[PDB]
Amino acid sequence: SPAVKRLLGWKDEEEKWAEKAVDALVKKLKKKKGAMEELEKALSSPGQPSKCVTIPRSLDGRLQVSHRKGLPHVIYCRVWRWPDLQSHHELKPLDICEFPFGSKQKEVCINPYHYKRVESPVL
Amino acid sequence: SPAVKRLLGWKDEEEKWAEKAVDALVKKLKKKKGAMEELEKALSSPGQPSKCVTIPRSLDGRLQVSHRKGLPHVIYCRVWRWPDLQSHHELKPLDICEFPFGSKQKEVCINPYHYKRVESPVL
DNA sequence: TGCAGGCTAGCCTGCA
DNA sequence: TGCAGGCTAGCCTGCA
Ligand SMILES: [Zn+2]
Ligand SMILES: [Zn+2]
Repeated sequence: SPAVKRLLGWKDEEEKWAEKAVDALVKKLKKKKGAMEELEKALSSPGQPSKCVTIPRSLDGRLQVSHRKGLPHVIYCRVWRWPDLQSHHELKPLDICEFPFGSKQKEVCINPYHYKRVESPVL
Repeated sequence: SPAVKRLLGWKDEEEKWAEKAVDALVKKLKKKKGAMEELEKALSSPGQPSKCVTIPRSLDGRLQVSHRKGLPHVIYCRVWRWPDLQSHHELKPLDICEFPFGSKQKEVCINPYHYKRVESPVL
């Protein structure tokens, strides 16, 4: 799929993994009208007020891509912002963000610009 | 698990696959009392009238073991009788067999002695 | 007890 | 349209 490569370029085994992660996000957001465009116009315009780009959330919270489970919001900020993003602990959400991680909504925002990075508040 | 090796010996990538198949059959039959013993006393006594050793059946019919889907009754006769067993077509069941493959029962007999081999009736 | 990971039934897709 | 296969949410387990 060219849309996967198209969105990927706007950012080894991790190189491969992010392709397989973006391919599943594209197959997810394709089903919802005006969503893959909304994510495109959000990874290109950085400071401008963006809307929510949301995939369904699991009972667990974790999203599995290519045999690796992990948090969806962490996974996409890891691709489109900080590959060294160690955990959900290093990611607070924006007030503009309607469906954040840690809300129990059956929709979760995968938008890497809807979450600002922080210093870990543990120990 | 030693019970897996214990049952396996009563019969490359196929060598590995049959271990992973017998490990899942053992974890399945362990849960049901007097079942793993019933399968042991059936792969050793060949001609003697054996009882049913049954695992639950899927909506599909297929059993997945180590990334490979396939028919449970085919899978176990492939381990404990004919590794060249090409398909369910080459396997008719015994009249003594209470839960055969092709009955729509939420239990299916994995007993390799409850099914006699045949010549394919197709084309 | 939060975190990580393995296994697979169900679901979806592609194919002759 | 029977047959094969890939992807994963849910489930289960092990661990400090
Ligand atoms: Zn949002
Ligand atoms: Zn039987």
